[PDB]
Amino acid sequence: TEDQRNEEKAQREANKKIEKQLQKDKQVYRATHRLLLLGAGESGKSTIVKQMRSGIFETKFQVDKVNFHMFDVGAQRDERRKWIQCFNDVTAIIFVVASSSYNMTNRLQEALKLFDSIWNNKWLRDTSVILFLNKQDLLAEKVLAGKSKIEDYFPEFARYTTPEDATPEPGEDPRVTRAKYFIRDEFLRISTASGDGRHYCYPHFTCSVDTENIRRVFNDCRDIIQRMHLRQYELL
Amino acid sequence: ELDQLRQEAEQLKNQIRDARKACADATLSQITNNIDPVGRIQMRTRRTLRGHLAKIYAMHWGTDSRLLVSASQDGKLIIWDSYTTNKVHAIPLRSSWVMTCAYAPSGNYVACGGLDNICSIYNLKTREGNVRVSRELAGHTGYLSCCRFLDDNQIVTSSGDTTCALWDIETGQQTTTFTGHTGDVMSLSLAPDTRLFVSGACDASAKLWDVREGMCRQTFTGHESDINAICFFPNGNAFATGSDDATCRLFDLRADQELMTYSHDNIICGITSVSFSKSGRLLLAGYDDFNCNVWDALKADRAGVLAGHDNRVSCLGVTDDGMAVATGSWDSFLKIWN
Amino acid sequence: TASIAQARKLVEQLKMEANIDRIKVSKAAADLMAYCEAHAKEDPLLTPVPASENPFR
Amino acid sequence: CHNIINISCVKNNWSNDVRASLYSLMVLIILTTLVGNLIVIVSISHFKQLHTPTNWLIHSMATVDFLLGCLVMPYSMVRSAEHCWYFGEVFCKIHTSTDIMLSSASIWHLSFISIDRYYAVCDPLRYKAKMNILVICVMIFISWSVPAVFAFGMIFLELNFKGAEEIYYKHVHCRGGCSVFFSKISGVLTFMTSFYIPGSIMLCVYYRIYLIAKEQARLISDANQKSKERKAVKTLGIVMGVFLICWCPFFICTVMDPFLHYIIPPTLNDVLIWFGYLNSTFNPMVYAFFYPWFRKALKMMLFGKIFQKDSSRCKL
Amino acid sequence: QVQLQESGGGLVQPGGSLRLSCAASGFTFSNYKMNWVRQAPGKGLEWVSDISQSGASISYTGSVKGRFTISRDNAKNTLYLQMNSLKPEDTAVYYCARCPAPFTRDCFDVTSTTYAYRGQGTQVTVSS
Ligand SMILES: CC[C@@H](C[C@H]1COC(N)=N1)c1ccccc1
Repeated sequence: TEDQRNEEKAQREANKKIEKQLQKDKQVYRATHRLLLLGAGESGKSTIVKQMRSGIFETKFQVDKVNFHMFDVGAQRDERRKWIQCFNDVTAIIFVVASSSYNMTNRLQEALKLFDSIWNNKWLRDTSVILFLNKQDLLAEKVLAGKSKIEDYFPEFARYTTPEDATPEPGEDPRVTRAKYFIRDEFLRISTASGDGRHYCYPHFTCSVDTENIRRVFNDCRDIIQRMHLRQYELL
Repeated sequence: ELDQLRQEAEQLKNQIRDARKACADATLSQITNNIDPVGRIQMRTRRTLRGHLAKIYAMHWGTDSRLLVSASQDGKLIIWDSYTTNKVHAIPLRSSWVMTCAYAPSGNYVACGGLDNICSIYNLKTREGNVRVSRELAGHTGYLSCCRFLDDNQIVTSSGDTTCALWDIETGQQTTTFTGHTGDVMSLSLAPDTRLFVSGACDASAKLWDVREGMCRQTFTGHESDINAICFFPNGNAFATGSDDATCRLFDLRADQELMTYSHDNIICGITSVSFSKSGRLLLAGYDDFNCNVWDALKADRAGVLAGHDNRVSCLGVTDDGMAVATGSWDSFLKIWN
Repeated sequence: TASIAQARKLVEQLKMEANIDRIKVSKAAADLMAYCEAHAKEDPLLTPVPASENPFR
Repeated sequence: CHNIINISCVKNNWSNDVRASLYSLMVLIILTTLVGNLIVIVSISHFKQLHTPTNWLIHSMATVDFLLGCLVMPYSMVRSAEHCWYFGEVFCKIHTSTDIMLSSASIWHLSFISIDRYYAVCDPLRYKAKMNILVICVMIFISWSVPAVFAFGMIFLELNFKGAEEIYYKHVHCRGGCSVFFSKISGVLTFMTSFYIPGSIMLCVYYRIYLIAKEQARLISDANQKSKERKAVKTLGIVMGVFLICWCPFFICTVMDPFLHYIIPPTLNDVLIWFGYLNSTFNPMVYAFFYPWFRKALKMMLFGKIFQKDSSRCKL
Repeated sequence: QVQLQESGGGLVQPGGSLRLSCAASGFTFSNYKMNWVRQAPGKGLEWVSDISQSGASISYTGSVKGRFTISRDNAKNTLYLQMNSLKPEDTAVYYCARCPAPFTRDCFDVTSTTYAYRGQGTQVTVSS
């Protein structure tokens, strides 16, 4: 058998080349962090995307030499139980919400329950969630203008008070920030309730435009990874 | 007037149920009781094909039973020579999300697809010597979940937009479209003659379509949750579906009704892939609990297990000659058992 | 609304599925049984073959 | 130490019953070191999941300890239980040289594991990019080699004696055997190369890791409140207390001998040397067995008896 | 065949009381968390309440707690929503839904527009 040996050597040469290319692609892939840009309706997802700068739209931004992917899942139907299982390997699930849409149907309990569903999924028990809350300006403006019926529409708003350990930026009086902080103890309530220690939620109530919006995804993809590493070493 | 038609629909459903009940003189177990058991089935890994970087999600065998193709979430579509473990090809995909894979029966073309809505056809043996997308079939508004060739030209795709399609690759237009489902469509299976094919959906129902005419001939509604897998009986007059109910079920086409159920009280995890052997006496199933199972399709008893994976058996397939069974798992490995 | 058209097509398709010919589940079970019995001799997984003829060894 | 002419090899002033028990204990130590390192070197290579680069340090720190148990320790078992070599002279230097090589390799692999963990929890995004197989294999190679040269060019070339009184050297022999003798310059040089630098790196790298873990525990508790003071205290206490208690006694008593002209009665030598060897015994008990993933993989090895619970059939 | 049928509905003057019964057939009831959602006239589907497998875990939408009482009877394979002290804005088409999978706390798509395991719903009108 000599032609057999010739074919075997040819296949081994092809395998060697393929493995060299795959090693190069692994050196390029291990240094690339995936993400996801879940949009719970018309909640940002159009201006926030431009600060991180026809199905999955894949953008590739680079912060401090790190290579972040980002996957604006769009044109997918509003039935997520099947394709939300494919994003369990991502380091974070950027979840954008319309925090001023509370009293506007409801875009704050079709997105507050979506967070619950993601949290408790058996494949996404490991995937953290970075949680942007767009339109905080609109929320605060409505509250100051008297448009806030969050005392009857979310009637569990009487026992609520601005946390005395608050960090309110100027222009948001104690009463107006009651809204932006009110939609921080709901998602945090869900996170506290379910609980496993394996995945964490990072809330970032901000406006619809800021340069401190890639610096938040970076600063929390750093902490997600620190905690994932401190946990797999039985270190914390 | 809507209720005036709902009443007629209910009456027709009642007629169908009455016909099915009349046609169920006995069950499969009563007629299989006096058959020799298959006994324990011990099969151990024979090859472990390494080289993938992320959770492999699809795979398919060539008609020669030797060449294999696998698709991973890292963007790689690798074509292995399973006999020698060599890699015959490595195709880099445009989209890192590839949910399907298909080796053309002639072996010339390959197909992939995923969350990019597009089915990419790769020509393996261009005169140049490299792999280049022959055509990107577009027109789906969901996500490809399983695509299968009928020939070097035609292809059949199932998408998450609740519809299937029959594409003519030479033009790129959908030769036909199947719109009967009401949930996603998560798998496919072509008849040996390829005149019929069944689609399992997330509405907890399988449907049988005729490729030419293009309308569901029968609907099978025995399940109670999402159907993640489906494959025919080698003779084409029966098939098996696995769901998130944690039960495989063998339906028949000429009886138009469920024939058998494969479940165990100790199993509550979802099924992700089913397959048969060259004879049809062994229904292999791949679960979410890191392992598989091998049911005696006629006794419904667990004839064996295949526990060698780590994360999840995302695809499972037997060769056209039955000489091996390859399981591609989320741990980025294909294990070829026999 | 398109709901009426959807209902009409569903009724038509139920009519199309209800007017097919069926055979007793005993007959279908017997056919599957006969197929498995006839092809059991050609199923390597069911009846393991010698390691000499097993190309994966 | 006051050399003599005719060495008294009958100095084994022990009863057969008690020296046999000492042999039993020492061979128990040998078997533990063999078996643990063999498990951590077979299982880390068999499973394809346990192939991450950080596992190729533990699979190379298990090799050094396995070699130490195989072709080093017994020849010190006999020397300690009988006070008499009984294996010649040319096997002496190539014994107290391979011993130094393998001890330094083990402790250097400890230091490099600490470095890896540092880049794992102080530069997490650029961790898998920078701790690639190339750099980790370079670490393996340097750890394996540099001690090899520093031992076989320092023992064979009788450079430990060099720079020290030969009368005290031949005297420090005390019948010769293989009493390792370190001059002051060589003593401190070995103290630094083998222990002080790896030990200082491990301390300065695990202090930061423990601080980071404590801060992270504080943040998590404060956030999601609606550990033996931590899980970083217990595990790092094991990891560093084992190393300190097992190694520091020997080196502190080895570099302190040349300066004080201490005769170091042989019982102390034996007990401290055997603490040193207990370190190689324990390395896999705290770097591979202590961590679940490894234990679960090993349990999956013994799959002929146990059956998985499939997520324990969890249900609300 | 999964089949959810709702009963109870029709005109109810404000402040009146009603009861919605969901009869579920074609699956094992006691294994799936059951939801009630609603679609107001012209608006989109809006989650109203849930109840877990055993009935121990319950949750309501913001404008409903203390006013609606949800329960389930697994022996009779049935779900119940007692609508007490109705307001005019509570008029809507109420839908009975089941989470897609058994033994899960996640209930992803019950609010979706084309869910498969949701009933045809019943009309609730609140006006004099
Ligand atoms: C015999 C001298 C040896 C000490 C023994 C004790 O335990 C182990 N492993 N080596 C040594 C190592 C490093 C530096 C100096 C000396």
